[PDB]
Amino acid sequence: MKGILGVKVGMTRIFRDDRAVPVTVILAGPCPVVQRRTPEKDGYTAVQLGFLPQNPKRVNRPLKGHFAKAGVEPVRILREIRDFNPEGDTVTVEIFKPGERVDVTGTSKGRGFAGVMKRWNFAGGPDSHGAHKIHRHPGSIGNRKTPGRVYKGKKMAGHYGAERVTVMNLEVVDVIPEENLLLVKGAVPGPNGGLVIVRETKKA
Amino acid sequence: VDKPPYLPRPRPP
Amino acid sequence: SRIGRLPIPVPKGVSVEVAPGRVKVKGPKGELEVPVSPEMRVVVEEGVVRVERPSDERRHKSLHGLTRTLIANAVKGVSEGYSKELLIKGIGYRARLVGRALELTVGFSHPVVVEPPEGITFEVPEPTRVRVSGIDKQKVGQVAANIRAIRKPSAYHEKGIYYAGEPVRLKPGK
Amino acid sequence: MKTYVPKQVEPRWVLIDAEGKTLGRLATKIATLLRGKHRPDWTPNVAMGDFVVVVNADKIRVTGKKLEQKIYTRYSGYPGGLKKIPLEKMLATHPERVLEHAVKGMLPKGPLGRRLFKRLKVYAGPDHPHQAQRPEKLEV
Amino acid sequence: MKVRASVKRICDKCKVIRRHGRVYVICENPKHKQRQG
RNA sequence: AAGUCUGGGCUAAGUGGUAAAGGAUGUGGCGCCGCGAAGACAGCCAGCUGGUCGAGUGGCGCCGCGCCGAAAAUGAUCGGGGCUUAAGCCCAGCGCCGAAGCUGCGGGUCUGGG
RNA sequence: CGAUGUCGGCUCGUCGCAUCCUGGGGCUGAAGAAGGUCCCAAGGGUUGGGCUGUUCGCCCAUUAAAGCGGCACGCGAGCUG
RNA sequence: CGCUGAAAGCAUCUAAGCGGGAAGCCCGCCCCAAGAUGAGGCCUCCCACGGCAGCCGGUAAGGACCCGGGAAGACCA
Ligand SMILES: [Mg+2]
Ligand SMILES: [Mg+2]
Ligand SMILES: [Mg+2]
Ligand SMILES: [Mg+2]
Ligand SMILES: [Mg+2]
Ligand SMILES: [Mg+2]
Ligand SMILES: [Mg+2]
Ligand SMILES: [Mg+2]
Ligand SMILES: [Mg+2]
Ligand SMILES: [Mg+2]
Ligand SMILES: [Mg+2]
Ligand SMILES: [Mg+2]
Ligand SMILES: [Mg+2]
Ligand SMILES: [Mg+2]
Ligand SMILES: [Mg+2]
Ligand SMILES: [Mg+2]
Ligand SMILES: [Mg+2]
Ligand SMILES: [Mg+2]
Ligand SMILES: [Mg+2]
Ligand SMILES: [Mg+2]
Ligand SMILES: [Mg+2]
Ligand SMILES: [Mg+2]
Ligand SMILES: [Mg+2]
Ligand SMILES: [Mg+2]
Ligand SMILES: [Mg+2]
Ligand SMILES: [Mg+2]
Ligand SMILES: [Mg+2]
Ligand SMILES: [Mg+2]
Ligand SMILES: [Mg+2]
Ligand SMILES: [Mg+2]
Ligand SMILES: [Mg+2]
Ligand SMILES: [Mg+2]
Ligand SMILES: [Mg+2]
Ligand SMILES: [Mg+2]
Ligand SMILES: [Mg+2]
Ligand SMILES: [Mg+2]
Ligand SMILES: [Mg+2]
Ligand SMILES: [Mg+2]
Ligand SMILES: [Mg+2]
Ligand SMILES: [Mg+2]
Ligand SMILES: [Mg+2]
Ligand SMILES: [Mg+2]
Ligand SMILES: [Mg+2]
Ligand SMILES: [Mg+2]
Ligand SMILES: [Mg+2]
Ligand SMILES: [Mg+2]
Ligand SMILES: [Mg+2]
Ligand SMILES: [Mg+2]
Ligand SMILES: [Mg+2]
Ligand SMILES: [Mg+2]
Ligand SMILES: [Mg+2]
Ligand SMILES: [Mg+2]
Ligand SMILES: [Mg+2]
Ligand SMILES: [Mg+2]
Ligand SMILES: [Mg+2]
Ligand SMILES: [Mg+2]
Ligand SMILES: [Mg+2]
Ligand SMILES: [Mg+2]
Ligand SMILES: [Mg+2]
Ligand SMILES: [Mg+2]
Ligand SMILES: [Mg+2]
Ligand SMILES: [Mg+2]
Ligand SMILES: [Mg+2]
Ligand SMILES: [Mg+2]
Ligand SMILES: [Mg+2]
Ligand SMILES: [Mg+2]
Ligand SMILES: [Mg+2]
Ligand SMILES: [Mg+2]
Ligand SMILES: [Mg+2]
Ligand SMILES: [Mg+2]
Ligand SMILES: [Mg+2]
Ligand SMILES: [Mg+2]
Ligand SMILES: [Mg+2]
Ligand SMILES: [Mg+2]
Ligand SMILES: [Mg+2]
Ligand SMILES: [Mg+2]
Ligand SMILES: [Mg+2]
Ligand SMILES: [Mg+2]
Ligand SMILES: [Mg+2]
Ligand SMILES: [Mg+2]
Ligand SMILES: [Mg+2]
Ligand SMILES: [Mg+2]
Ligand SMILES: [Mg+2]
Ligand SMILES: [Mg+2]
Ligand SMILES: [Mg+2]
Ligand SMILES: [Mg+2]
Ligand SMILES: [Mg+2]
Ligand SMILES: [Mg+2]
Ligand SMILES: [Mg+2]
Ligand SMILES: [Mg+2]
Ligand SMILES: [Mg+2]
Ligand SMILES: [Mg+2]
Ligand SMILES: [Mg+2]
Ligand SMILES: [Mg+2]
Ligand SMILES: [Mg+2]
Ligand SMILES: [Mg+2]
Ligand SMILES: [Mg+2]
Ligand SMILES: [Mg+2]
Ligand SMILES: [Mg+2]
Ligand SMILES: [Mg+2]
Ligand SMILES: [Mg+2]
Ligand SMILES: [Mg+2]
Ligand SMILES: [Mg+2]
Ligand SMILES: [Mg+2]
Ligand SMILES: [Mg+2]
Ligand SMILES: [Mg+2]
Ligand SMILES: [Mg+2]
Ligand SMILES: [Mg+2]
Ligand SMILES: [Mg+2]
Ligand SMILES: [Mg+2]
Ligand SMILES: [Mg+2]
Ligand SMILES: [Mg+2]
Ligand SMILES: [Mg+2]
Ligand SMILES: [Mg+2]
Ligand SMILES: [Mg+2]
Ligand SMILES: [Mg+2]
Ligand SMILES: [Mg+2]
Ligand SMILES: [Mg+2]
Ligand SMILES: [Mg+2]
Ligand SMILES: [Mg+2]
Ligand SMILES: [Zn+2]
Repeated sequence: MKGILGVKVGMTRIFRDDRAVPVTVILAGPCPVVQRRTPEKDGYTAVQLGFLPQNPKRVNRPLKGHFAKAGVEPVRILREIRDFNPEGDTVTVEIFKPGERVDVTGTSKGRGFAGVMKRWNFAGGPDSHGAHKIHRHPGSIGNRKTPGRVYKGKKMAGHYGAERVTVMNLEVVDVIPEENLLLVKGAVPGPNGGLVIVRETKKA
Repeated sequence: VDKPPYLPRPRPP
Repeated sequence: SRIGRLPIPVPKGVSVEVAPGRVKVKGPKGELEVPVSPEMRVVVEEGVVRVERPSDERRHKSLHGLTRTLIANAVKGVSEGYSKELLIKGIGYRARLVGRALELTVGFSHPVVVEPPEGITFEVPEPTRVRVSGIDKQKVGQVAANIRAIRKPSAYHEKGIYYAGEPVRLKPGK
Repeated sequence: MKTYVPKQVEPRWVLIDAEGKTLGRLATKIATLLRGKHRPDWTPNVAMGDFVVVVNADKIRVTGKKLEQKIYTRYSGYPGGLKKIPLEKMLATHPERVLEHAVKGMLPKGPLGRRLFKRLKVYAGPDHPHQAQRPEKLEV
Repeated sequence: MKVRASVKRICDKCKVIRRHGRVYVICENPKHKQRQG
């Protein structure tokens, strides 16, 4: 397993073999390994990666310590990649070649308090023929005296989005190492400027 | 299946 | 009217060690461990092994014959050894060896490659005969069965993989 | 005269090797130790039972066909949220839970019985991390 | 396979076997194969 | 709360812990026939008879306890945990626990007799 | 009976399995393909219309299939009427 | 559906033992998750304060308040 941290920069399409292919551009590199988790010490295996450099004026003393023990300049984001242990002290985009499939994780756009139609694709109610103030309502939510209650997990209105989402098996269309750029085919969760994680795919 | 109502439709107070 | 008490001739020269819960039968073709009930007593006599049971109740009578045959099969295995033969009937159908492994051509869109497990050897005389040989009788019988399964005998045509000396029963077809 | 009531005393730590013992029949004894009903100054409303350490919980023994037929159950509160787990698999995945679940069901319900369960330390494998307390070996 | 509450010998070559807590009837004629249930 | 009590036996289904016609080489125990050291039954060697095998073998009925037959709707369960020469069932015992019943002690009322 | 709102539809499900499809099987009067019949299996799926208030049913065009039931004949402090 | 195999000289998937076998079951995938009071782990920072497992007084690492805001959001977060 291998992975890198990155920010989602935006979307476009490029042309390849007389085909328009939708892409999301990702600024991935460069990520210094700042800590390594070991089976002897941590009970599992992963690499703590750093991303984006940080104004030392904002780095508190416990954080300062952590970076210093790794001989690493202050970084904005710390995140682990599981079962990944790179030989180098720095992870860059070059760990991906064009043609590989990857899994991208982000924080989905937040819809705030969402209705049951947006959130769960409910049909809602009729818009004429007598419908009385229930056009976007969920209808019945249960039975009667048996069971006399509502199931846990009952789909209802509530917050929606701003949540971890991983879309899987995306084609790497291109990589531009001199600019720390990844071009992945299709869509990636979250807004432009959002932090994403690019891992080698688990699909076969 | 159609069976006879056992209550009248509610009239106003 | 009895198996367990009938004694087991032991050819010169195979050894039959006895441990609690098992017997070890070494011979000219290899070794084999026979797991044996603690309730049964094995006996090593001159050129003969006997198995004795404690009571004459159901479980004991049953374990008896079993144990004797189990050990007798181990003896014959390390001396004579065991083997089963397969006949391959059907026009397109043929077998061949590729190294140690067996390659079946039995009418699929591919050929089937069977790998020999430890203690099992494959032989192909004619391309229509297969010999499964080994010192373990249950293992030879098993692997043999496995091979036959790949393309069982048809019900309407003399076609497929057959046991040596297996009768060809067929049904009419329209 | 009024009945003697004990002031707080030091609890006895105890070691038990579960290997080869019948699940339920061992569980009974552990519960008794936990309740402290072997002590002549027993009192129903205080924790004055022993601390019981058990090792080789994976080598607990069971009669009949219960390895594949005894079924542990868990309800999640969700629709269809009833999980069924056989003895065989419970031992394969979390073997100490087997003995734990047995003893827990034989302790009183309520605040006290929950405390008594906490004084039960069960381990798979012959080693236990309680050298400091030096528990007295018990033959049961 | 026939699955019945009354499993019986159908012909002289039928054999009443009992395996795994269930009464079967195995035989040379495949039509006679029975399991109780 | 009081026996992991004692002795004999059965059951291997968790039967016990939810049911019927009927079905079954389940298991244990009785009973009655048939055949057989003049060689039966099973297998190998022939034509219901013969050859070596050298023991039993085939059938009917009854009793105890079990097996199937046995599909329903929110989450399961013999009250639970858990129980298999029992913590199940049948037979015979000894001891204990157990109610506001009975006893001991103290008291109150009414009634009867002093 | 000092009130437990009653058919059908809509919305939202969830369970059962005596399984409509899909998966795995045995038998077939199973040549092949396609069926029949029984067994295992409840993971998912189980279309859009014409008529009628209809549930149901018939019909059109399809479909892998167009399953049958329980949940106060599920669901009117959710809507319809 | 078998392999080996007695009880029961044969036979038998079974009584010892071993295989093969489902969109189902367990894992695997994705998301939540240590109030998992059984409250876990690792890295790093502060630290031995003054007065009579307690109280009071000021601090340390840090945190909050306040403000500019935000594809975060009803308020809160
Ligand atoms: Mg781990
Ligand atoms: Mg690794
Ligand atoms: Mg809106
Ligand atoms: Mg909307
Ligand atoms: Mg949505
Ligand atoms: Mg709508
Ligand atoms: Mg609609
Ligand atoms: Mg609409
Ligand atoms: Mg209106
Ligand atoms: Mg209105
Ligand atoms: Mg309106
Ligand atoms: Mg509504
Ligand atoms: Mg209502
Ligand atoms: Mg309820
Ligand atoms: Mg949120
Ligand atoms: Mg693809
Ligand atoms: Mg992240
Ligand atoms: Mg009517
Ligand atoms: Mg003998
Ligand atoms: Mg034999
Ligand atoms: Mg014909
Ligand atoms: Mg025991
Ligand atoms: Mg014990
Ligand atoms: Mg004790
Ligand atoms: Mg045991
Ligand atoms: Mg078992
Ligand atoms: Mg529910
Ligand atoms: Mg579920
Ligand atoms: Mg259910
Ligand atoms: Mg209680
Ligand atoms: Mg049938
Ligand atoms: Mg019949
Ligand atoms: Mg007959
Ligand atoms: Mg038989
Ligand atoms: Mg089976
Ligand atoms: Mg047969
Ligand atoms: Mg006893
Ligand atoms: Mg049963
Ligand atoms: Mg039971
Ligand atoms: Mg039962
Ligand atoms: Mg009956
Ligand atoms: Mg009987
Ligand atoms: Mg003869
Ligand atoms: Mg049953
Ligand atoms: Mg039921
Ligand atoms: Mg009902
Ligand atoms: Mg009771
Ligand atoms: Mg007894
Ligand atoms: Mg009284
Ligand atoms: Mg008195
Ligand atoms: Mg007087
Ligand atoms: Mg009324
Ligand atoms: Mg009222
Ligand atoms: Mg009311
Ligand atoms: Mg009503
Ligand atoms: Mg009401
Ligand atoms: Mg509606
Ligand atoms: Mg409508
Ligand atoms: Mg509508
Ligand atoms: Mg439901
Ligand atoms: Mg329904
Ligand atoms: Mg079924
Ligand atoms: Mg039916
Ligand atoms: Mg239909
Ligand atoms: Mg099918
Ligand atoms: Mg099917
Ligand atoms: Mg079919
Ligand atoms: Mg035909
Ligand atoms: Mg076939
Ligand atoms: Mg035909
Ligand atoms: Mg039928
Ligand atoms: Mg079929
Ligand atoms: Mg039918
Ligand atoms: Mg039917
Ligand atoms: Mg299903
Ligand atoms: Mg379900
Ligand atoms: Mg359903
Ligand atoms: Mg329609
Ligand atoms: Mg219509
Ligand atoms: Mg019209
Ligand atoms: Mg109309
Ligand atoms: Mg209609
Ligand atoms: Mg109808
Ligand atoms: Mg009609
Ligand atoms: Mg079809
Ligand atoms: Mg229709
Ligand atoms: Mg219909
Ligand atoms: Mg129908
Ligand atoms: Mg039905
Ligand atoms: Mg339905
Ligand atoms: Mg209903
Ligand atoms: Mg009704
Ligand atoms: Mg209805
Ligand atoms: Mg209704
Ligand atoms: Mg309905
Ligand atoms: Mg309904
Ligand atoms: Mg209602
Ligand atoms: Mg209304
Ligand atoms: Mg209505
Ligand atoms: Mg109401
Ligand atoms: Mg066969
Ligand atoms: Mg055989
Ligand atoms: Mg077995
Ligand atoms: Mg058995
Ligand atoms: Mg198997
Ligand atoms: Mg096979
Ligand atoms: Mg699939
Ligand atoms: Mg968390
Ligand atoms: Mg997380
Ligand atoms: Mg915590
Ligand atoms: Mg956490
Ligand atoms: Mg913590
Ligand atoms: Mg850990
Ligand atoms: Mg100092
Ligand atoms: Mg200081
Ligand atoms: Mg001081
Ligand atoms: Mg400060
Ligand atoms: Mg927002
Ligand atoms: Mg704001
Ligand atoms: Mg605020
Ligand atoms: Zn027959």
